[PDB]
Amino acid sequence: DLPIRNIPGNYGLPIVGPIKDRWDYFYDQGAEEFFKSRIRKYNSTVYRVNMPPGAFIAENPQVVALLDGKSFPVLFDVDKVEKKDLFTGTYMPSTELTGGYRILSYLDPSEPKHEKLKNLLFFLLKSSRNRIFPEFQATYSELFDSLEKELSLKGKADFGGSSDGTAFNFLARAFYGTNPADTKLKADAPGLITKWVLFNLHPLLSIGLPRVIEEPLIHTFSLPPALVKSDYQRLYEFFLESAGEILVEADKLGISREEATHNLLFATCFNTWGGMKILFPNMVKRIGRAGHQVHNRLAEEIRSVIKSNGGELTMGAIEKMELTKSVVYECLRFEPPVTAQYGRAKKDLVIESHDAAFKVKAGEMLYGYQPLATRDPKIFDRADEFVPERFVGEEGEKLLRHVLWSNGPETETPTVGNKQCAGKDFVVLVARLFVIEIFRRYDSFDIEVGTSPLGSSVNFSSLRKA
Ligand code: HEM
Ligand SMILES: CC/C=C\C[C@H](O)/C=C/C=C\CCCCCCCC(=O)O
Ligand SMILES: CCCCCCCC
Repeated sequence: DLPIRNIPGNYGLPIVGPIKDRWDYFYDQGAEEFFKSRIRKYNSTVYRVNMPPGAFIAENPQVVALLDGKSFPVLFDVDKVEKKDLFTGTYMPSTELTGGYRILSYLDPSEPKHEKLKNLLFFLLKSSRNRIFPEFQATYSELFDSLEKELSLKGKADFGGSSDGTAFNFLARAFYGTNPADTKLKADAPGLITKWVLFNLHPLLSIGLPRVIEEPLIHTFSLPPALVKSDYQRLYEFFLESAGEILVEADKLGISREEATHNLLFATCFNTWGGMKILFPNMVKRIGRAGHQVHNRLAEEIRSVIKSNGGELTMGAIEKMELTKSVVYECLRFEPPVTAQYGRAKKDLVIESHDAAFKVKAGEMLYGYQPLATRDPKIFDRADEFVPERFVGEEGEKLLRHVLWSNGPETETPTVGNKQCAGKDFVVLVARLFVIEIFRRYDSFDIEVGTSPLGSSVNFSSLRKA
């Protein structure tokens, strides 16, 4: 059996310990090296560390970090960890940002509204099923048209600053049968959502500014919710007016129209659009780096399969696209779009890692940095390599139990009883549709890459048409 080890690490002095750790995290090391350097110092993938934001935003920055794929899954076990008000970590954004409600993402499964609200989203997703393919194909076709246009003008085409509009338009049309162009939102939604998301997440992000500016401006106190209330109201009225069919189901589930609307707004703008804002540019980055031979192989598979399917893209056709499925899973393994999962121990726990076990007391905040679980070399071979074909075949597919992007194993299903992403199957579907739309159109592409507060900044520098 595993030896019991004392959890190494410490929190430094009051005030200055957490500040120095925050500087390492944001500025002097960056998140990955912040965690890896301490794995090396402590010779442990489980240790005590301060997490941002601390300061006057979070009451208590002290966590136990789980940084391997054996210990990490404790964070999924709702009998071991409480998942209340910790969606964003050791602080929670003001409910003033969300209509006065504690939104689904912050609710522990022990709360009755968790079941009701998650069921509402499951319905939203199921009811959209026959709109997803045609609306994705129409909206993303327009995006690539615009990218070709921009490339012809500038010699490069900024992906993110067009793809954010495309994502919102797609979601509005697929979920609500509503084109934002036909509404008072016009083309404003991305800007509105970006500002509102910033008011929620600024304690966790760097914008690029020098630390002397950023630290007092976004890392010490919460930005005032009052400043984004009118923008939020524009979004709220769009959802109230557009989500009629879904609101009928909300009524049947016993959810108030107001609560349902705030939750639909959040699920659409924050969970879905925000998650896509991170995922899609990251996918372009990793697939771009994979090189033209991989591009050509994806193009060959995708086009051949669609031809075999009489030109009709369907769920069943996608199941034949083995390399495509595997590439999407590898993007999610290599670069989890959301790196930070938290859980508060409900009771005393014994947490097993690879070489030792650790005891934590009820009330301790557990934290996992997902990339270190999903690139754990004791679980995955070639762990730090992007391997397009990793999940192809019976043996490859077994490894999906260790892909954790959704806050649970990829082999598991989100339920009203767990805190796994309500949109798990939707995300994997639209990520596949994204790769499919790229390679039905292009043989290969080249990219330029930069940093972004969320995800990656990506430009196309070449789009080689079929
Ligand atoms: C690429 C896009 C997405 C990404 C990267 C993503 C990622 C995640 C992650 C990591 C969590 C766990 C949060 C935690 O730490 O507790 C989560 C939860 C959640 N996500 Fe997703 N998500 C995406 C899309 C969606 C979609 C399409 C929906 C629509 C239903 C959705 C709804 C939710 C909800 C409601 C939760 C909380 C679940 C609960 O309370 O049981 N997300 N998501
Ligand atoms: C813009 C919101 C990003 C994703 C939405 C998704 O449904 C899950 C969110 C999960 C937790 C909320 C905090 C997101 C921080 C994302 C950037 C920092 C990190 O990757 O840890
Ligand atoms: C980076 C913080 C800026 C806050 C924006 C306020 C807009 C009125």
